[PDB]
Amino acid sequence: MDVFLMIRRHKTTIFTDAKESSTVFELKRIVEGILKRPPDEQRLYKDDQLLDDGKTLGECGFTSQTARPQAPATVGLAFRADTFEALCIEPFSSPPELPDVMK
Amino acid sequence: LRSVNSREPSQVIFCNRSPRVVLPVWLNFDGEPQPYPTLPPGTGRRIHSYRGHLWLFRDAGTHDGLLVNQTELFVPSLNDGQPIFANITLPVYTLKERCLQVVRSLVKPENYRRLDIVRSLYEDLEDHPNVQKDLERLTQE
Amino acid sequence: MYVKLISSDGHEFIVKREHALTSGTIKAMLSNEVNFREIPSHVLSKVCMYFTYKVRYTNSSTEIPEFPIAPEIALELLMAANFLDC
Ligand SMILES: Cc1cc(CC(=O)N2C[C@H](O)C[C@H]2C(=O)NCc2ccc(-c3ccccc3)cc2)on1
Repeated sequence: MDVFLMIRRHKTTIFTDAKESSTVFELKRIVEGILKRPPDEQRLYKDDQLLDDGKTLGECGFTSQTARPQAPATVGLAFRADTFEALCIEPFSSPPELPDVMK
Repeated sequence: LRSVNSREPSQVIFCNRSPRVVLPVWLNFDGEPQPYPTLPPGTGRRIHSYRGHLWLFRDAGTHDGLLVNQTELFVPSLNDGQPIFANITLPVYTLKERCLQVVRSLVKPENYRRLDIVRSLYEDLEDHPNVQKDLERLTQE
Repeated sequence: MYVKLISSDGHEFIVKREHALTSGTIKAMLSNEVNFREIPSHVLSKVCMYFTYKVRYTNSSTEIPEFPIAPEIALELLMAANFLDC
């Protein structure tokens, strides 16, 4: 099974998919390959909860029902290790008002 | 672009595998689209048709095009035993058409003019999808 | 393999090249990175979702789901979609 994700950090958002059965550590390899920075220099999260390297993305909560192509789940990414920065994700821009034309 | 009047009975199953209320449409021996009763989402219907006849399906409220067995038209084949299976599904719409669909379905068409976007988009919103249109399109092939 | 699409407000979206080559505009814009002076983040994230959706579901019998759009976003999405040609 593929799961579809947004790996997110600061103003960085990566779109990628992965097997339900691949590991949190394997996701970090993929990030490494993209953001050019080693797995030990990075932590991953769902919501606030820090993820363990040897757990699969399934075990971590990312599943078919839950991480669909058109509605990928978010994985929080954090950096630096001689001290970890705190998980921080710049929110997206807000949509305008709504035109009163909208019952 | 018409049905063949073979008079060789054919049994079909229309399954609506789509979030839309489906409108089946049989093309006449002349060529006029004939509309048939509608199918709620998920729901099925056992159908009596005939070898070599033409069908196509649409959203019944808005006439958005749908796919049957991956393609645009459906022609009941040699029936062999067992009823012929017609799977009705959303296409992957372009993101533009998709946006048109949503916007059409929220606004009254009177008020399209009052939407602040380019003018060309205003034309596109009015160019509603429709059978006669698509039959002209589909015909040229 | 990946390209970067930056939104009007700075957010950066990293996406597979072929996902991105969905859009002929982008095709031409790259050919790497591309800045979108007029597409805000809440728009360009939806766009990338549709790229991932498109690549997933095109050429599949495996019943397809509705690509959802919130009303608030519809207009901006329509405008980006028309520009990007996709
Ligand atoms: C001889 C002869 C006569 C005809 C005209 C005709 O009987 N037709 C044209 C199409 O092949 C279908 C067939 C027909 O009308 N069958 C009766 C019918 C009635 C209702 C439905 C129906 C479709 C969707 C939903 C709920 C009902 C289908 C077939 O064609 N060859």
